Amino acid sequence: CDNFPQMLRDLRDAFSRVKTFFQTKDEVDNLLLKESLLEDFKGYLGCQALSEMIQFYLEEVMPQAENQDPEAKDHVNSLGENLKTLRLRLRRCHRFLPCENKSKAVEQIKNAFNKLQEKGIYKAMSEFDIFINYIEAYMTIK
Amino acid sequence: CDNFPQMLRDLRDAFSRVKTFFQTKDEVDNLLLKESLLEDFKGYLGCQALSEMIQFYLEEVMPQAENQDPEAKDHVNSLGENLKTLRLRLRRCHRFLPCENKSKAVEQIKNAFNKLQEKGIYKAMSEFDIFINYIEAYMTIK
Amino acid sequence: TELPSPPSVWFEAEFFHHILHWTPIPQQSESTCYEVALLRYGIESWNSISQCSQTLSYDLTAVTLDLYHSNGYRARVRAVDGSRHSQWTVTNTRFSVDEVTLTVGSVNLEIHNGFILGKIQLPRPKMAPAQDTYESIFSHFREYEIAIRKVPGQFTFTHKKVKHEQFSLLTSGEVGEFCVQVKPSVASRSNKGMWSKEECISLT
Amino acid sequence: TELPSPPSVWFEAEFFHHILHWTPIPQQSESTCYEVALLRYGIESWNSISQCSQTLSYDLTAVTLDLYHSNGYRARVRAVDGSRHSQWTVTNTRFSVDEVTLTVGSVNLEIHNGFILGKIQLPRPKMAPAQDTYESIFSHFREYEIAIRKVPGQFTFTHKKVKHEQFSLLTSGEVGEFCVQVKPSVASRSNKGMWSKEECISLT
Repeated sequence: CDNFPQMLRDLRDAFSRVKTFFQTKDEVDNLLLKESLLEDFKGYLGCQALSEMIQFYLEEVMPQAENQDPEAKDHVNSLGENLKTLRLRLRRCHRFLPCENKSKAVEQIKNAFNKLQEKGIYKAMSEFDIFINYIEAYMTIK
Repeated sequence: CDNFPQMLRDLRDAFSRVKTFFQTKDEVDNLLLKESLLEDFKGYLGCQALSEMIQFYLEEVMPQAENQDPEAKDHVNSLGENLKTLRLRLRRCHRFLPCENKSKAVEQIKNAFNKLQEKGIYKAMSEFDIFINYIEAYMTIK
Repeated sequence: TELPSPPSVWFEAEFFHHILHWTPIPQQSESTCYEVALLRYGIESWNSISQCSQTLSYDLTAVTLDLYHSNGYRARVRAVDGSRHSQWTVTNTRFSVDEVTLTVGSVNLEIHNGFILGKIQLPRPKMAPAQDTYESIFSHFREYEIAIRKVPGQFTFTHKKVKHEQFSLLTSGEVGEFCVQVKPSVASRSNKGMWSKEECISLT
Repeated sequence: TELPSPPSVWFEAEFFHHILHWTPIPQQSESTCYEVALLRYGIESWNSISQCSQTLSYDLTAVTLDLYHSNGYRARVRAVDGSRHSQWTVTNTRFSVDEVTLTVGSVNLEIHNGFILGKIQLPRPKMAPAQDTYESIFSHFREYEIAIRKVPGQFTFTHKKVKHEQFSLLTSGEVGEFCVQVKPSVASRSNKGMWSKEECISLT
């Protein structure tokens, strides 16, 4: 689709420049990222899991780190950009991060409604019967 | 799965008790919910679309209405509960509203990390290499 | 001095039988008739089906065949006499599949083993495309309510419910005749139905 | 008075050839040897592979076969002399597929039409399960860098890149011999490779 292989690598590279500084410290040796996560990944919450993980690594993990070990600041940040950058090229090729994209149809419509003032409320409520005919359409897709 | 048919109906019923009050007013007669939405529904943003729509009807639409035509308040609210109630029974049978659920694995882990203080940062950064081995695993699932 | 609009217009649908109905303007003179006009929700284009109708009902099935593939219609009627006319009186609600009353073709009863089998021929309306069978439109969730009466007996009934056009009824042997009626619906929808014409079966 | 720990321990892997390496404690006496210990990331269980080794390298391929299905290992070495020993010196980083240096079995050259075909036999290590072929583990993204030298010529090269173990090279006719080397990698990964042993081919 976009740049599958490469972007992965660009990422591990940002890590090779840090793998050490951090693996040095790690003392207890039990797996945090239990293969159970690989299960949520091979699942329907898969998109959520991955998005929750990236959300995890850029807001909790790295943040608390870049600062924790200042000498690491500059490089953790670098990796944490190849991540930001992977997210995008990803939630673009819709086939992968759909749970992070948003419908245009829902906006176009959400637009029409806003530009119909007091009247928009009426037509919205009048077609709800169709909304229900759609929602059902979505359910037959299983 | 849960209660597919019925819950749909329980919903249209909440509408039959209002269909009028609102269809009376509707004057211009162009389709708001363009079949394009049914397209975002038959798509990968499908979960987003539906979630964005419900988000639309319970926060913008109904809210501005229940109040707009007070005499309608009591019943719009009723429908808007069979909706709230459909959402749940839906984002339960994961097969349908995955984009509204959240991974346990991501929590268990997100838990471990929180209960590892200053050390959690190190192990997280040390296994990131595996995180990348997972993310790739997720991509081969396409 | 300017003709009165018809008090109200409304549909009385049934699988392909979308008759429109209205009430007469007060003091309707022997020369007044009405004008029937349709509208396919989605196009601000009203089409005049009838120029004059000295009735209070017009059958719009033919111009509403797309009903079960469209997003409803809007009818409206107007009174006409001489050069003057009454304001249009539009239907209060949109006409979709919602407002179609579910009926059933018929029911044939066969007295077997010591039980009774019965299949429900769904409705087959002439002005109905082949592409649109009651099963096509209503693919899943067809349920029926069954009312069985006994004779000789009292005008009382047993109530049951099925999910297929072919059902059976546990018989106890001791009766001289049974009569049945059905009432269809679709759990996914809130469409009202209509109890079939009674279909008795002699057990003797 | 208490033996010195080895300054550093590190791996020098290659598709199934996970040799461990370390540097000697200073003033290593003729009676000192070292103890090699492993650890499967995921189990706080260190296993002693060797009790004594008067070397500075131990081949741990056999106890690390699961490398490409596991989440790495942690080795550590210790100095031993008499009743005393040196603190353990663990590897600074976890040993996974990451640190394996990509090499290639060989390359055979065939001089055809006026072009040269060449297939790259990937590496086939004895101590490697059948279930694990270089292609299995590394299913997709196998790319190679090719360096072609000309003779008679100067020690200069042409650089190319392919995506299959069989490539060709547009020949211009006028040479008396060509030599080639390869360097594998996997775009998805940052694994370093190693230029193959030169494989010349006479054009005459």
